Amino acid sequence: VLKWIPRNLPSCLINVESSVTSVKLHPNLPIVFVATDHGKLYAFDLFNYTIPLASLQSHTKAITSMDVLFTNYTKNYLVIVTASKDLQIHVFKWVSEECKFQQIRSLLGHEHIVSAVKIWQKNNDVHIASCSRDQTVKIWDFHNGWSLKTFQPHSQWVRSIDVLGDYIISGSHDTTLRLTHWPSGNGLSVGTGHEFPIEKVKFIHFIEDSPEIRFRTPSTDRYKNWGMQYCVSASRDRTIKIWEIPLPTLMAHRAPIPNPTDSNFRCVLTLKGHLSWVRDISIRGQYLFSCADDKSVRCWDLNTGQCLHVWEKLHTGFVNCLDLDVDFDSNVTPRQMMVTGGLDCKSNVFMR
Amino acid sequence: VLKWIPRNLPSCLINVESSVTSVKLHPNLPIVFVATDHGKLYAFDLFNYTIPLASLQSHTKAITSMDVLFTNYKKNYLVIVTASKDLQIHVFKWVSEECKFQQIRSLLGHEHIVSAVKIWQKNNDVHIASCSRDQTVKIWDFHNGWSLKTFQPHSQWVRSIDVLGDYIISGSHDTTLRLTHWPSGNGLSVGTGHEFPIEKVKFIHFIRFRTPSTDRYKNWGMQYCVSASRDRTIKIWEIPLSNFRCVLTLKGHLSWVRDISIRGQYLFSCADDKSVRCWDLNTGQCLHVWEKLHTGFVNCLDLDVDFDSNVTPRQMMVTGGLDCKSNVFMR
Amino acid sequence: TDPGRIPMSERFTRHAAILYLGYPSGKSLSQIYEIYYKAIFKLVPEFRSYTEPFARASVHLYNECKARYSTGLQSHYLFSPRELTRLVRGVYTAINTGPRQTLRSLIRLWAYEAWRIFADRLVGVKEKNSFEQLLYETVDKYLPNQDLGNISSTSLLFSGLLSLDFKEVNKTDLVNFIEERFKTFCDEELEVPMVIHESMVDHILRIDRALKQVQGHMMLIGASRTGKTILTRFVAWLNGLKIVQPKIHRHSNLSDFDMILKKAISDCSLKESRTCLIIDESNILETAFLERMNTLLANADIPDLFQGEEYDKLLNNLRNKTRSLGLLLDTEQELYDWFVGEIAKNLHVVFTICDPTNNKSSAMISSPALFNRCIINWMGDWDTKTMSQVANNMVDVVPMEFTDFIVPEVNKELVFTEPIQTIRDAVVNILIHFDRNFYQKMKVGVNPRSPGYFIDGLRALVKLVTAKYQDLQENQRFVNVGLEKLNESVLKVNEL
Amino acid sequence: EVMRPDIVIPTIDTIKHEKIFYDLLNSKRGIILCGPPGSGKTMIMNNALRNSSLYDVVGINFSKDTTTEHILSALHRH
Amino acid sequence: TSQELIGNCIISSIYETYFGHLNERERGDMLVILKRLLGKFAVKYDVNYRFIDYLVTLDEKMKWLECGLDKNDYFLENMSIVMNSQDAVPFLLDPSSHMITVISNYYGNKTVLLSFLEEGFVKRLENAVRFGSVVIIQDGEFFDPIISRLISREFNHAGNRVTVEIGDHEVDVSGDFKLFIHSCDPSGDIPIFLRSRVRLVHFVTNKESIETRIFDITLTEENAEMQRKREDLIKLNTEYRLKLKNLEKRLLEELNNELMVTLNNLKKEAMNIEKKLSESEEFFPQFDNLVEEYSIIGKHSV
Ligand SMILES: Nc1ncnc2c1ncn2[C@@H]1O[C@H](COP(=O)(O)OP(=O)(O)O)[C@@H](O)[C@H]1O
Ligand SMILES: Nc1ncnc2c1ncn2[C@@H]1O[C@H](COP(=O)(O)OP(=O)(O)O)[C@@H](O)[C@H]1O
Ligand SMILES: [Mg+2]
Repeated sequence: VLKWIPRNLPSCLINVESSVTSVKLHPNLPIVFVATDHGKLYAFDLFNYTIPLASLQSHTKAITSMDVLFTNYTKNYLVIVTASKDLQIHVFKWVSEECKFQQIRSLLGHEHIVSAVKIWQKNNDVHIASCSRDQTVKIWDFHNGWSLKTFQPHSQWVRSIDVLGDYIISGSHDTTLRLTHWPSGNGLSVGTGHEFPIEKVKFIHFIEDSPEIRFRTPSTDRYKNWGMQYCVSASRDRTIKIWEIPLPTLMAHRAPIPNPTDSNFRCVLTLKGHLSWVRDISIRGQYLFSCADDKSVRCWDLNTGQCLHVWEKLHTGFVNCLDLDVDFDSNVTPRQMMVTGGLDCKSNVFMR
Repeated sequence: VLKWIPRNLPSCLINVESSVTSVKLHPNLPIVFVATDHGKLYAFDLFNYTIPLASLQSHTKAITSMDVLFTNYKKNYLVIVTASKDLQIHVFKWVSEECKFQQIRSLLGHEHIVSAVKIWQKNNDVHIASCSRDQTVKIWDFHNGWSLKTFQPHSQWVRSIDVLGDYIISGSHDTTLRLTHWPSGNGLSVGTGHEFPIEKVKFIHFIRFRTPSTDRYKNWGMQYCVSASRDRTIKIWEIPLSNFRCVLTLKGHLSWVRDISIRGQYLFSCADDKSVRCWDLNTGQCLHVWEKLHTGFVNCLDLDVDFDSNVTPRQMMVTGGLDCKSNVFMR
Repeated sequence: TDPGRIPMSERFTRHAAILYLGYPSGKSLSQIYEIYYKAIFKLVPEFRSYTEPFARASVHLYNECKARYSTGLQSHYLFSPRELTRLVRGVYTAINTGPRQTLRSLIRLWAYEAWRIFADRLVGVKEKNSFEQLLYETVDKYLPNQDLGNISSTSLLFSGLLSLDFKEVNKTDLVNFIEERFKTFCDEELEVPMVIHESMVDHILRIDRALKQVQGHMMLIGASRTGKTILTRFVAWLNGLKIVQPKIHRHSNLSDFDMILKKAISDCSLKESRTCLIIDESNILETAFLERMNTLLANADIPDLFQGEEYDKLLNNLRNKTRSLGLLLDTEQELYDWFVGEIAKNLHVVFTICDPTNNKSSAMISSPALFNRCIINWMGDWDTKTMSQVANNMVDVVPMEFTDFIVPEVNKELVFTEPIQTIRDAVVNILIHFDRNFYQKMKVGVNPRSPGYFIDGLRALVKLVTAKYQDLQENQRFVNVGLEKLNESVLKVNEL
Repeated sequence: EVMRPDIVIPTIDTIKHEKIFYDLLNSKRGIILCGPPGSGKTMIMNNALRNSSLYDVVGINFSKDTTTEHILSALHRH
Repeated sequence: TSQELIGNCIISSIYETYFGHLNERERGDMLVILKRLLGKFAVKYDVNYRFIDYLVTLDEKMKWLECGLDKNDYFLENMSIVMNSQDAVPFLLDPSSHMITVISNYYGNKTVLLSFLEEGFVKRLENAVRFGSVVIIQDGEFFDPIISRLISREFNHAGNRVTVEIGDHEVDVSGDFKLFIHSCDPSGDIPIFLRSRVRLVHFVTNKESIETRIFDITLTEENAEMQRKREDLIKLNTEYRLKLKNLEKRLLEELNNELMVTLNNLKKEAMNIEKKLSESEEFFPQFDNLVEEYSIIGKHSV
């Protein structure tokens, strides 16, 4: 059920007025969330995509990113976090019966434009992470609405982040990546090897059962306790890179400290083949999906390392983002659909 | 899919400055275009209808007709042609990256009040056909600006026109509505049978009359058409491939029918009786009727085109009203 | 004889044997570049039999360009076998980083390189037309191959921006890519509201070609406000270079310029950051700055910056950086030539010149260290086609066609826009005609004509037409509403 | 190897110049080369001296501001 | 009025952008050529066009004149070019150094005078940019390139604010900040970077201006009654036009929601406007007779 591959043609095509910037999928219903260059947030039904289920204008400028989350309290509901160039972040509630956006709150405090938001829940506690052009990654509490942490991990402005427990990896415009421990706020490791600003960076989580996977398994019990093996990055030099995360000086029931000899990323793999800036990356099962500004979407294997499938001329303009269902989450069923959104004021969905 | 039954109540109550003269729908967006009696052009969001998106004073007088067409060939864009009582045919394009109207050019030359406009696209050429009260119809050019030819389709004033291919059908104030060829400019047939002026006359495209009748009709591409008169009735015609036949007699409206629109087998028509009725083309009887939709009469109705593969036939239609309000029907 | 070279005392030259090395003849150049093209075409063995016609065509092109565009026309029309060597290097560089080639593709690529090497310094339009006809004659005489397209400057768009290899890109796709990249550039960098025309795309392509070469320097000559600095910054942003513009104001001397140059060199070597240094003609105030630039350009280092303690700490930093990458270097010569190799690899100097008639810019162009290394690109002033494209892209957003227009019957050569059909074409033609007449009757001479007047007039016209049309429509609507109300009132009076 | 600036295609003029250059230095005589700016003085010169088992190179590129200190320092390392 | 909108807009825009640095004869010749080009390409323009009558209101003209502007038509047109330059930084080449007082009177206490030879130039310029004061920089022949990014308007938009990099640091700009450059040497070396981007306006006195000023002086001391009458009818016609517009707005408000008195007053005002136009149609060309009479004095004076 993890070996699903989209066919050569999109299952449905969605027309929106302006350039699509971010796309997310509803983890329980066939609903696609599309945020565009006017800041307009759209909710489309997959089987009835002629008109949107909802459409709301909340930002005065272009939305740069999105992330959704279905809450799991020990009521359950969907939280949509949309960040834009108006220096603010907006947090919305999705109402299933009303089929209408109900904005919960807004988060302020970023000096310049904000480029990425990630929302995660650990145990009855939901936090919102964000990175902005004022070079400060900030995390708020979702319930409180006040800022808990801010830290500057880079010299230049950071572009993408990722969350996994209490560790954040961040890529920036200074073509370097950096892993930091969030509670301590200290840069655990730094990494170089890209020659252009980083578009997307996310962790490569673990999976339980498979025939064989090389990038989603621990090599030892120490890595199993660590909880993360490698990471994936994409940048404007038309390359994707899989980096091995080195380990820092770890102590039990204590804040981790960086290792002077083991505080540098190791570039394990370098996947090339995209003709322009690789915008977005996404990993489902054993396959890694990516898009670039070459009007194409490429599906690679983590094991072999070469491009199995190419979807060329998928958009008239650039391709801006993808979204696939999360595979490593027990509570999120990895359903068989992949959605992409491009600069030609359009989105595509591949189903079955 | 194409058999959607509109709800008995409105979904969005768009408020305009004056009485709505004509309505239009974005072929791929949930944006409506509303024309007022002051010549202003209104753009509304169908999910946030409180504030208009863009309002521009197009014409000084009241707008008599308007139509839209998304170009499909040079980036494609929406084209809005607006005609009014000022003997001026304004042309506009709606940019989505800024959400505002952009004036392209004005088509001048008519010596009287314009009646109706229609936009159809060739393989790579866009044309606009506008008819005035001087009993003359001129074929315009979108990119160039000047006319191609001028023909007189009727001895009296003409009030409606529709274009489908190389043939154009025009409905005059007299009951002798006639169809004429655009490039040839020679009349073929003229048919009467009504006692009141025709308010709307448009072709019926193939999708009882939705299919071709014979091999000659299938080769020609035109088999039947429906016209609306002021005699409170709807008449379906049959253009020969030199006198048309009459076998359909449908009525029921208490006032003059203003505009009609064919969406598949079902047909929706509006009248001046402040009511909306959907009359089936097969049974010829009204099934769904809407009462107290607006205080004033209904001026125009717009529906998605089901005859175009490049236009999505959404289950959303709008009807114009004279009570300074617009009715939007969703799902 | 030439400026820069000073006559020498006979008391010294009487002790040295004087040897005159003339230019090699046609046969010698043909043999040398036959060998060079054989070395190139070892990459593409299926076209190994075309080395002789390519070398003969290159040599004949060099001879014809030397004979036609003499120094009497312009002072910078100096040709040499160095141009042929650069042609060979460009053909090899493009063949190495390209796809599988055909004979038509090879001929078009060689013609593109010949355009970019022999005919970027040409000033006049008639000279560029003569070069285009010369390319046609050379290709017909030496490479008789059919199904070969237009060989003009704008019909040869070879670029590696759109793909992974240096191939010939479509004009429309390249224009769309450049528009999107420039929107992103304006979003992330300084905002300049530019208009993308065909000459802009061609200039972007050649600046990108020059900035991708090892030790690839530039010398952009043209009128003011023609887009030299902004295209240099955009192209260096495309290639990932770091832009350094010397902020040399009037209260500056050799200390500040030398500090800027030393910081740039230190960043290039000790940090391995590629740098594009944009030297303007207004930054070089005195001749000593020009001498420093000549030292930096002819060699790969400035020895006057590092001396004594500065030289010692520079060598210490060099040894530290060499040990950082784990290279076994111990001698001072190894550290120094690795340093100058890093400078020649990671530094690109782009010279911006606005008034070549001026004596300072004449010394700039005529300087031997700059003329023989910097790739001269005479952007010049806008022609009527570029002006028409910019004006059409600027007046297409304003409401202009509202009144009746009768198409004028004017002469064919008096219309620069596509033939007149609307009022916008007439407006564009009027603006171009008045720009030409104004610059003719102010006696500008052979000086370059900045298009700043044209662009400012277009912007002012757009704003004024917008405001005037708004006022006119408001007044017409006011009088029509009032007249309708008056008619309704008089009808109500007559009814009652 | 076309990007190497030190490569020289051996023609008959280059060999003639190399031979007369060797004969002139073997006569204990200084040499001044002259010609047009792209004639090939530096390239032929460096080819003649680099491919010789009898002569080494101490290269100085003279500029407008040149003193005898530069010449003495360049001689000092050899 | 509508059929001659684009031609008049073309003439006005070209007059603003091109003619700021020309004397009277060159302006007249270039305007004649521009009108010929408009007539060749079938674009209709007002045959009685005047730049002041098209872009300068009477209120703004009196505001300029009371601030210290000369009564010359050339100086009025130059001031119109100066204050309509919203984008390009205006450059004022005044040998008499008089327009500094005029601009200071126009902007009041907001005007701050800086110089290109002051030591504290950059810091107080940054303070003026942050505050938003109208700066006038004297000694334009010694332009300092450190403020070059202010000339080219190459700002960067940080979120909701706009910033410019001056010297070695980024400073905020204000929406009311204006920059004027002033020079007194007609032979000064204006850099090409500055000259290509500024609205160069020449407040100089020329021999064509000698002929024009000779005519003006012989008009205002030979028969000043005619000039006074012309000014009186111009002011009266403008005031009556404003009064007619106000009364028309009042009549429209009354009709939308006495009436006979308002209609009678409107008819009387319209008749008065017609009579004033009929009287002024027989007086203006007689001024041309004075132009036909005082040409020899101008020729002899030059
Ligand atoms: N399409 C265009 N191509 C070139 N220049 C343009 C274009 N559109 C506008 N410009 C003008 O070019 C100027 C920027 O050019 P710039 O490179 O600063 O000139 P310079 O060559 O003097 O450095 C802008 O001020 C603008 O007015
Ligand atoms: N025999 C040859 N082999 C290879 N290249 C040659 C030959 N003769 C001349 N050239 C070319 O002539 C040019 C002369 O360059 P250079 O020696 O630097 O000139 P100068 O000595 O005047 O500075 C070189 O670029 C070289 O490519
Ligand atoms: Mg030389």
